[PDB]
Amino acid sequence: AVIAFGKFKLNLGTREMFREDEPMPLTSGEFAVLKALVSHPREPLSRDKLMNLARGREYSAMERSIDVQISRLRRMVEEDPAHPRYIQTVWGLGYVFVPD
Repeated sequence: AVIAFGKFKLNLGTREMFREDEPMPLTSGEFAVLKALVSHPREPLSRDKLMNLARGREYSAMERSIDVQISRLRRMVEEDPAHPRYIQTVWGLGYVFVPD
């Protein structure tokens, strides 16, 4: 129901997210990208696959370029974006959500 990783708790249904229980906002583009990643734990997703999975009934997949959304999301959930733990890169493939 609520995805939990690190100090985060994410509710895919309501789009509510918390950092150590303090409410944090997810723009449509961040949410669309985070949801795709989080709902496919350990499945590396190409940028194309991400873009396709991010599409919703609202303006989201077209908000920003995948890499930038990824960069933005890493700034929000990683202790060190340069060495991400949750939103990782799979060389020659794309990106992957690693749970825990």
